[PDB]
Amino acid sequence: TTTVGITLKDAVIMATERRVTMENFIMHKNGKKLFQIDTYTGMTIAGLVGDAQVLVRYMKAELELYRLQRRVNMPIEAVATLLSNMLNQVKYMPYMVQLLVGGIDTAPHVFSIDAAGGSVEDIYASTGSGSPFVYGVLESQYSEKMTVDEGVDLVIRAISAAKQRDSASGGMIDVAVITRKDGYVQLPTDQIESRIRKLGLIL
Amino acid sequence: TTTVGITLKDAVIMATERRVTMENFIMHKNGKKLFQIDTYTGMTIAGLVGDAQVLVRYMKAELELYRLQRRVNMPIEAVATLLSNMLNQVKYMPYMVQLLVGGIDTAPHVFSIDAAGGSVEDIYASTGSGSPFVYGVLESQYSEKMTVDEGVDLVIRAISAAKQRDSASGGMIDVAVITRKDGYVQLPTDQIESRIRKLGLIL
Amino acid sequence: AYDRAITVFSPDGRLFQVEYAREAVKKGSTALGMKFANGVLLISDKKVRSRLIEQNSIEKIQLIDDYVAAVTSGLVADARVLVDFARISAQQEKVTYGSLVNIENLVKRVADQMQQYTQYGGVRPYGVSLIFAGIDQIGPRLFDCDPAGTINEYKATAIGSGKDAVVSFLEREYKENLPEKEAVTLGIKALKSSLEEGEELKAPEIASITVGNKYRIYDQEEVKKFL
Amino acid sequence: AYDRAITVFSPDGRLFQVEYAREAVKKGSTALGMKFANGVLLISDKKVRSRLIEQNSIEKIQLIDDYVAAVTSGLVADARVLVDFARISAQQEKVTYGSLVNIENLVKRVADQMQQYTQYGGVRPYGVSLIFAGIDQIGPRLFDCDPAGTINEYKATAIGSGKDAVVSFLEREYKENLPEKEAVTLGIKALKSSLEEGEELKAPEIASITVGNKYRIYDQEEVKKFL
Amino acid sequence: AYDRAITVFSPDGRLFQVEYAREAVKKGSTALGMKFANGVLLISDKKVRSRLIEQNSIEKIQLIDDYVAAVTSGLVADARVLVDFARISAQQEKVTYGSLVNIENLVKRVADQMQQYTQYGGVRPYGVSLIFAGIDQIGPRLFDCDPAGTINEYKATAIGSGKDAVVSFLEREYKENLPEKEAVTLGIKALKSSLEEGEELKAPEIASITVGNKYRIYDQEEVKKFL
Amino acid sequence: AYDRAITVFSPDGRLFQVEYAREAVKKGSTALGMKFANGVLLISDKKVRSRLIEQNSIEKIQLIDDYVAAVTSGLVADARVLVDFARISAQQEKVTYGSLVNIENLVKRVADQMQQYTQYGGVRPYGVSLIFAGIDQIGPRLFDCDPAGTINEYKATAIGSGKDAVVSFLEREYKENLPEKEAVTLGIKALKSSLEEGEELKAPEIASITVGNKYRIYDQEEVKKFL
Amino acid sequence: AYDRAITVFSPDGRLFQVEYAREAVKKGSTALGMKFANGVLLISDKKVRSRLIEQNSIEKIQLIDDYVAAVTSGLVADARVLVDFARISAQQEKVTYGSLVNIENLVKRVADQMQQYTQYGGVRPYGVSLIFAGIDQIGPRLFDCDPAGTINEYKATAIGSGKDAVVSFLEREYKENLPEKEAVTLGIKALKSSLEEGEELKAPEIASITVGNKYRIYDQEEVKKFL
Amino acid sequence: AYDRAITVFSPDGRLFQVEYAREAVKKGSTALGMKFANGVLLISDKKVRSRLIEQNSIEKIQLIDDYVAAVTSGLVADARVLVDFARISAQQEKVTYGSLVNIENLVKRVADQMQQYTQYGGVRPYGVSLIFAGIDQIGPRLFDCDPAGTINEYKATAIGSGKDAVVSFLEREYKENLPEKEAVTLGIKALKSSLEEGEELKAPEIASITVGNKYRIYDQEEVKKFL
Amino acid sequence: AYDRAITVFSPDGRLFQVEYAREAVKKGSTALGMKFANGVLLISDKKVRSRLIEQNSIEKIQLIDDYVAAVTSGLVADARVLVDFARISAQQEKVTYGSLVNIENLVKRVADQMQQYTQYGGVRPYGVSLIFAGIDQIGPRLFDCDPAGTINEYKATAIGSGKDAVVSFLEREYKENLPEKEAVTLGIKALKSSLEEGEELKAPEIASITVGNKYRIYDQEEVKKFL
Repeated sequence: TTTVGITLKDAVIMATERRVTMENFIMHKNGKKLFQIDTYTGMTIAGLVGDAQVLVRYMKAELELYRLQRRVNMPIEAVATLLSNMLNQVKYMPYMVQLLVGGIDTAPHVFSIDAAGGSVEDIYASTGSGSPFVYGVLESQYSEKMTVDEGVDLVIRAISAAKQRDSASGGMIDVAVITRKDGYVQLPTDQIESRIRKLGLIL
Repeated sequence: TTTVGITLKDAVIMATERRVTMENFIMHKNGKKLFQIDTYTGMTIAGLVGDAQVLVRYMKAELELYRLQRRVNMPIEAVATLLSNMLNQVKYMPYMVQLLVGGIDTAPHVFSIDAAGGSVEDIYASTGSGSPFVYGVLESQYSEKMTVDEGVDLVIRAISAAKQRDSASGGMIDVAVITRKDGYVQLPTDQIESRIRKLGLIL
Repeated sequence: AYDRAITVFSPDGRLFQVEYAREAVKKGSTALGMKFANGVLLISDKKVRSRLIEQNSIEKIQLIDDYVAAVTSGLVADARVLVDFARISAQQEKVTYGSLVNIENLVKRVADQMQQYTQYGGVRPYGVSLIFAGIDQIGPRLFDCDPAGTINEYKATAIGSGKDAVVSFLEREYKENLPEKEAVTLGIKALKSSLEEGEELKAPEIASITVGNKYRIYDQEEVKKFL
Repeated sequence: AYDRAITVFSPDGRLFQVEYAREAVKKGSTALGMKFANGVLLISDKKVRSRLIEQNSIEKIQLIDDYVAAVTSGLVADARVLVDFARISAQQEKVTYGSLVNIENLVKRVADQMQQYTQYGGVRPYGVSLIFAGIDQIGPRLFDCDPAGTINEYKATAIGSGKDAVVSFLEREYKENLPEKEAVTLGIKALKSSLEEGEELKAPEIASITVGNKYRIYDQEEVKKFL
Repeated sequence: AYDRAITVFSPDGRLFQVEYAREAVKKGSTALGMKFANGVLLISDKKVRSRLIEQNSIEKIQLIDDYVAAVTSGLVADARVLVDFARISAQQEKVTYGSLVNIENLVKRVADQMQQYTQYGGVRPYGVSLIFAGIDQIGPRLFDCDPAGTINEYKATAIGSGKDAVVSFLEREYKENLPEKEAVTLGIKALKSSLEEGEELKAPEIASITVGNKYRIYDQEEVKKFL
Repeated sequence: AYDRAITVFSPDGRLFQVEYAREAVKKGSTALGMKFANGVLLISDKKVRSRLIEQNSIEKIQLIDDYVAAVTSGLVADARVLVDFARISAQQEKVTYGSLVNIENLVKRVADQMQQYTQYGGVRPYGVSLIFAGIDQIGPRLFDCDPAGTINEYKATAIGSGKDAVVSFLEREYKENLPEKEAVTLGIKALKSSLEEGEELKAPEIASITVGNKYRIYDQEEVKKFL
Repeated sequence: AYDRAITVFSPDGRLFQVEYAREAVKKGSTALGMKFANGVLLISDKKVRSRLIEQNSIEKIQLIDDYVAAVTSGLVADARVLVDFARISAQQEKVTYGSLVNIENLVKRVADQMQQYTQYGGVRPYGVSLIFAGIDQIGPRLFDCDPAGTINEYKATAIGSGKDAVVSFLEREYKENLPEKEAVTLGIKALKSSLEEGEELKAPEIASITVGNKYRIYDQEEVKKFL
Repeated sequence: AYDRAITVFSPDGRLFQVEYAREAVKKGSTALGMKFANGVLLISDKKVRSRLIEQNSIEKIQLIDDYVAAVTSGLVADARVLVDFARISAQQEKVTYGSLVNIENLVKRVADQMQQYTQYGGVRPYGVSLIFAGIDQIGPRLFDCDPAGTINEYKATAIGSGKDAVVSFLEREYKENLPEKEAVTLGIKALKSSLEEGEELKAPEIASITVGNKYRIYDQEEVKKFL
Repeated sequence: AYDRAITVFSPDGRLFQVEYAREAVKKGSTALGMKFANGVLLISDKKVRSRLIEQNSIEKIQLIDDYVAAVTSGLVADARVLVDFARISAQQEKVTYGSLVNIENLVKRVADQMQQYTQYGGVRPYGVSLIFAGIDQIGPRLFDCDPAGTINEYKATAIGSGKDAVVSFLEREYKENLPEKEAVTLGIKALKSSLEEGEELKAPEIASITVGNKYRIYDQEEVKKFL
């Protein structure tokens, strides 16, 4: 269940993988892990299936409500704070989840929220069984300057090395990009493969 | 999660560090640990992320309410007492937190409140995984007389040695200073680095 | 001497209170909508007021969801209130099923709510009437929810002091599947013919949706066209 | 001075309120049904209205379950509401027993519900009357639930402004076990003879069921036959 | 000006409301029953109605249990309702003690229920009167529960517009321990003499039970005998 | 215009409703009791009725416990009800303390109950009056509980349309410690002198208890003696 | 037209209902008490009644606790009731603090209770007035609690149809610290002078307490002394 | 016909009930207070009464806390009650914050309480008016809480049948920062000039507080000075 | 005869009660506000009163938050109350989202609250009208919440006995984006022209905010300028 979310200049990328495990067993080689939760916001579930999904819905619904009646997206921080609160209000009967809230309001943000409700903003954040790897690559390949496309590559180079050690992550590599201009925009499968083949990976 | 709060003549300093851990893992090398909870009051979270933050908010909100309708800040003691009570009212379903309430009302105060709700005022107080060190430096370097600036240095010299043994603390070193005259005032990053470089530390 | 409580039937077997609220609705400015070739539309009269009023907050038309929206007519207080329930109910519906599948149970939730208030003492029904319209797994949708909880799906209908006159028209002029722009004007005419001699139909708001597309509110200039 | 609260008996020992709602029902358009050789049927008058109204949502006949269905007569608001309870109750019944065994306790649930509202202040009874019909472990079924919770199983009965005249007929013309089509017309005649001189019985909806088969709604053309 | 609420005593100290319901019961068709040599019986008048009504659902006599049964008189709505409570209460009684030991606490449960509704505002008492009869650890049983919760054990009694005239008779003709068939007719006579000149006592339903035996409903032909 | 609610004081400071119920009690047939040498007794008038009524269920005297018993006077409905509470309360008292120690708190429980209903709207007090009598750790006991919750311990008192006349007597003839049989007749005389000219005191029921002994109901022949 | 509900102020700003209950109290027989040299006393008039009434249960004076006691005046029903609360409250107070420390919060509990009932609809205040007296950590105590919850500590006061006349006296004759026996008679005189010409002050009950001693009720012979 | 419920506005938009209670307050004896140089004071008229009344319990002035105190005017019942809430609220405030920081939220708690009772049916507002005064983190404090929950901070104000006349004075004579003794008399004069010709201002109670000091009640002799 | 309950519609379909409270608001002193170039302002008339009243507690303008503030008009009691809810609601909003994002849902919370009270019996609506203004993620904000829960966002509006006349002005003189000081006076003029001949607009309070800045209250001297 490897996912990540990096910031940049007027942009935010969020890429996951899509495998659902159960020990030395693989139920689905293709599930969903990256969703658009609002016009300029995304989210990456990671951990317990059920909980995660229920959250996404509990979310997508609430962001939309606000947006529909207030005519303005909700600040990326208030979104993480909302999620924060929800998770802590029942920290003793938690959600075996771990999500990432990324998007752009006035600036490109990225939040990592835990089963406790503690949400902390950072430059990049990798949630998932194979994140220690993504955190390995990134601590030796990420740079604030990077181009909108250099980013989409970096993210991939990570989840692609992660998929090389984390028995729990696999499948395709869904990626998306939030630009103040184009808003949330998921990349086409083919386009992702293009990136792959060039680097030198297989799957 | 190393933090501290020292008193002085008509002034109070509160300095933290900003690292969020998870064992031999470091999620964020830069989070928030020092917040202004009122015109002449500050607070240092330390321990469990979620809980801590929720508290800060539960707080900032309440101090503000009072202030807005009563037109006068709330006594630094009443602030610690309030927190005290809130923490004990559910001491069996506690907050994996440990906070410090520092500020100036009529005099410079500093309170250490635990998961039980017991708040005790002291000269200085170091909350956090690297506080035993801060308590080491201070028990051989703090003096009631000290200047407004000698303080800002002492605090740093501590969290800077703490960062040398406590695998859990790191990052920058956020510092602030409450003066009856200038009220809560956080120092600029650059200014902090100035202090560092002169002493002889790195990071 | 019966028209005093929401729970007392008259000797004829009428609930005068409930009726009286269908009367409060009749004091609200006209508004209709009709489905056509892939989608529906909504038109609402609005007798322009104080230029000190931010036009954003005087639109009898509201976007409940991206694919659904409604319009009210009656007590303004009850207006807003109900609107929210719709928006809110929408969500719950949307979250327990993954998507607002049938626009119907959105209108059910609202109808059931409004109905209740017309059966218990200590309460008073909503003096509002709502017309819902949008796109669901089925397609173009149009319902009209009255104060008593009564809901009916139309191809074209209206609410407000006009209704009768506006339906009198459509009920003898409306012809389904019209290409948006054509259906737009027909309703414009229908709406027009509900005013009183001398009155000049000012700029009325209009919005539409079409199979596979989100709603859209005609801006005052794209509207100033059918004038 | 008694006919004001649902809980006050008159000096004769009458509950004028409850009656007044049996009066609201009498303002609804006629509708009957009768069982025959393996199954039952239902007929409902409907004075065709605005062609702007999606016919799907104006059928006094409703499919509670595949093997059971009902028809109402009275306040439209209360109409929908009750209908649901039926549908809903149906299910619960269906899930605790694995199948809607006796169509009876479906009608019980509804009767008990409607009854309550005629004994407590702060509430008002439903101004509706429901005729249930279908197939259960026993066979053809027909019940008629009035506002006060009163239920009776028939072989043929009706509700609405007609009822009396429609039962006056059947009560001296109906002969059991007729082959669907025959029973269909008899009721058609019965229904006819309830109108007022000059009126022309327009196209009324009709549905049936027969031991081992699901219901079926005669389409407007298969109906246009018995005209 | 007192006869308006179930909770207001008059200057004489009367509860006119409660009375008025004993009045609603007086509008229901007569019905009596009496114990005899090992068992009791019940007789109920029924002025035959629409042949479209399934006779199964028009029997003022009901089998609460195999060894106990009752009959009502008054508001039909409240009739059914109470009946159930009896049936229901029966069970609970039957399950906490392993068997319906004393038919009495079955009648208690019902009396206590009916009583309540004659002491709180916001409610209205049942306009029904129930006569229970059956066999328990003790033997033949006969009780008559009125709207106010009042219960009394008889050897013979009745309810309905007749009651008085039917009791006037028994109260000067009834002689205990009669052999079923004999007691049956005596009551038939008694019942007869309650009608009004001209009226012809049609076919009334009758049921009985006898120490060690379950009840039994005389079929319309075994009844057509005592005519 | 005050005598309408149980919670409104008159300008004199009276609670006419509560009084009116002390009026309902006054419509019940007389009944007294008095303690004597080791024990107390109770006498109740009963104007013999229908021989169709099982005498077991028409005794104004009831055995709450083996060592205690009471008698009522007023609304028959409320009569039964209260009686039970006594019996019931008796038990709880008996189980939390191992035995019905003071017959007093049995009467308290009942008084407190009856009292309540004379202070809250939405309710109506009991139109009953109870006379308790028995043996406790202390000895012979006699209390009389009125509709308003008022309790007083006597040596001799009565309730019913007679009371006054029966107390008028005892209040100038009663002499304590009489040997059962003697006290029995004295009361019989007292009771007699409360009737109206012409009336013949029929057979009244009587029961007694004596330090160390359970109660006992004089049978109609042992009673036919003091006639 | 205001004096109808416990919650409606008059145009002058009066609560006529609450007053009316201070009126019910004024219908109860006089009773005063006064502290003196180490302790207080209480005197209550009692117009001797039926010798059939066990004197134990007709003492307007009650021992709440060994060191405290009170007296009432008004509706007898409400009388008993309040008395208990005092007794009851006493205990709770006694158990949470190990001893009835301040007799005050005993009177508070009672005042607060009585007060409530004079602010909510659906209820009616107590038509009683209580005079408390005893010994606490402080010493002699005397309070008088009225229907509205009003409490005041005295050195001497009274309640009942007399009050005024009895206070008129004390208010110009009472002199503190009198030696029990002397204070006793003074009150006796005061009490006397409240009757009406012709009336002969019969035997009134009296009780006292003195720093370090439990209460004591003067027996009818030790009382027959001050006659 | 509007002045009957606490929840009904008049056609002018008035709440006559709430007003009427501001009228009950106007029936209470005058009382003012004013802050000065470091601290505030309070003065209350008291028309000396029965010498049988322990002066300790007739002081319209009460010490809520050592540093805060208040005075009431209106229904004595509601008087005590509110007083407690103040005292009680004081504490909670004092315990959640370690000290009664702002005397304001003490008055808020009381205002909010009193306000409520002026918006729900089934209740009636307090016929009391309270003047709070004391020392907090800020300094001298003076607030006046009316029946409707209205609170305002003064430098000098009053309540009671006088108020107007007492404020009429201060509103044209009061000059801040006066040295206690001087402010004391000014108010004494102000107070004086509110009586009616002939009346002689008897001994009124007075209390004060001054930055860093606890309150203090001038004893009847230190008061007899400004006479 | 309809204008008596908050829950009864008139024959026209009006809720006279709710209206009557919009009438209570009309008795409060005028107050307007308008946004301009980056920010909004608020002006409130105040007919200077007793110099004994601490000016701090007589400002119809209140700082809900640093970036938001409001003004009321109507019943002073309900005034304070609502104000708090705003302040309070503010916080909750501020804590669940980390900051008061949209000033709108602050006004929603308040509108929804106020609305409720105009639909249930047993309650009465707030006789207040609030004008909110401040800065949020969007920018300058101005809403006006009436007694019935109705909210509308303006560029300029007012409440109070003036409103109409003040809006009459702005509605034909107001021109957006004015530089604070200019918008300040325009409103001053507008406000002026609402008084009655002879009256001299005294010193009215004024406050403003501007994108990126906290509010600020013009002090009586910076205000004395636009006089």
